[PDB]
Amino acid sequence: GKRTFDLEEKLHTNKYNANFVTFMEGKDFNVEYIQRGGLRDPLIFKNSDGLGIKMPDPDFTVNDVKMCVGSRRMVDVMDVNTQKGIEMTMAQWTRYYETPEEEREKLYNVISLEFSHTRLENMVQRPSTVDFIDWVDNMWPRHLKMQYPKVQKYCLMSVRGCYTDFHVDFGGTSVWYHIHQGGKVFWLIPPTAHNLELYENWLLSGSQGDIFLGDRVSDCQRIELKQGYTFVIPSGWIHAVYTPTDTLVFGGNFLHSFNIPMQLKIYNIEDRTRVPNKFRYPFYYEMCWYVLERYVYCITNRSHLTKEFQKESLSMDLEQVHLTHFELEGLRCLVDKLESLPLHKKCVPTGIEDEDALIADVKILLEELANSDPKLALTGVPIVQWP
Ligand SMILES: [Fe+2]
Repeated sequence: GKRTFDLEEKLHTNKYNANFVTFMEGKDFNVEYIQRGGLRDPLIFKNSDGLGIKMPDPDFTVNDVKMCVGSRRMVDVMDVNTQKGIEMTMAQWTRYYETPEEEREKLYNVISLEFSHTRLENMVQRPSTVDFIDWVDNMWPRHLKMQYPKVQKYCLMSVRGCYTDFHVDFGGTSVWYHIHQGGKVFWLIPPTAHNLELYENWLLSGSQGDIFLGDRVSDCQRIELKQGYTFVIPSGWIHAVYTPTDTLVFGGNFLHSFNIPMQLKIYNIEDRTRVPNKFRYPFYYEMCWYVLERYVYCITNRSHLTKEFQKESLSMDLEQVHLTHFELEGLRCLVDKLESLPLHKKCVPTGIEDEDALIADVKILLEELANSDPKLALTGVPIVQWP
């Protein structure tokens, strides 16, 4: 939007004083933290230290991006004055970023450039903790990485003045954010049963653009991200973003096993809200089956993939257990969800032999481990390791 309500007011009134964001040191961001909290709090690290992140040399610019992914390359740009207008490439767009503000004709924003394809990849690496819990590196069969939700690394490039209205990222994913150059202002809203309600009825009634959802909730936090900060958003959070100055950001969306109920909670919103099967998370329910099969294999040492995939996994490798309540309830959710899908679209992936045997093997594993000691679960390392 930015239509009816004064965004300018929303930016300076000092009233979105909620205290949701937790400030901490990257060293403190280990897997145990996740098992202890379930990545339920948005995090803001000021020093990239301790996070195991790697980013280009600070002077890196927009074209240094468009050189790498090269010009003539089509990019999904959109005029933040309505929607969609992806009629341009890196060539045509770096020629816009450097266009002095006043001359600047339209208002553009590029929030969806996922470069993992391009060389830039081994030039930009996310915090190692995220490499431990990510459902792609650790869940999806390795030899397949389209056929692997290529939605890990992203390059955000915004121009002073753009505003992305309130939304919850796709597939109930979490997201890490590193402002390389510039700054961003966020409006954080918690995925309270109540807020998620208001949020859906808002997506239905039209997202009016006349209502600033931030004012609709009892408490909301407007935070400011500076150059150097790393920002972690947990699944489900409803946020809105505004760019005070031309910025360059590097981040990515991931799924993990400690907040499954919320992730699914969001898919169903995306379902009821008839979201276009375009912006849907790639192979969602298919990733789910691999999740179960990894859990049942890492714990029961009973493989449920096919012989073929089993060989592939073994070849590549050669080149009791106490769960948190988070995973236990989460597994319970994947099981009920998958079981409630009409037979035709249960989206059983390709590497899985018998599905029902799996589900049965999980209902059994979910009852045997029903009593896990929260203390003992805190192993410091995810049980699903070695994709
Ligand atoms: Fe977002």
